[PDB]
Amino acid sequence: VGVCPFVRYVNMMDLDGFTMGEVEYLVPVASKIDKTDYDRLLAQHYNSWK
Amino acid sequence: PDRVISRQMGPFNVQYSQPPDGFFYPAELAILKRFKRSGGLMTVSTSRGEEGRPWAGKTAYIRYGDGL
Repeated sequence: VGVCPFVRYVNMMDLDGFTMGEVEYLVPVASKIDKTDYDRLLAQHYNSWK
Repeated sequence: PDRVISRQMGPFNVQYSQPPDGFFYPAELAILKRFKRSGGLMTVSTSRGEEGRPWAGKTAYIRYGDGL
């Protein structure tokens, strides 16, 4: 081929080299939503009836 | 020692006050407890049994760059 035959598809262009993906960038928010849903599930599983 | 309220031997009688619950009257208990801080208020920390992993999410982190 003449060079390494691999071409890289970069998600975000950055001068610092940080190849950032949409998943690891938003982990805390998704985990926060999951924790809120878990709290609601616990509330309706343990404290939902008189 | 036996915490009597009254005694009467012949013509001699004596009536005592109500003995303390333990060894100290409430005033003496208050004096003893003066070394407690925050006016005697105490707090117990609670938990839900969840350990807690603040490092989660940062585990899958690859360093790209010079490295400082």
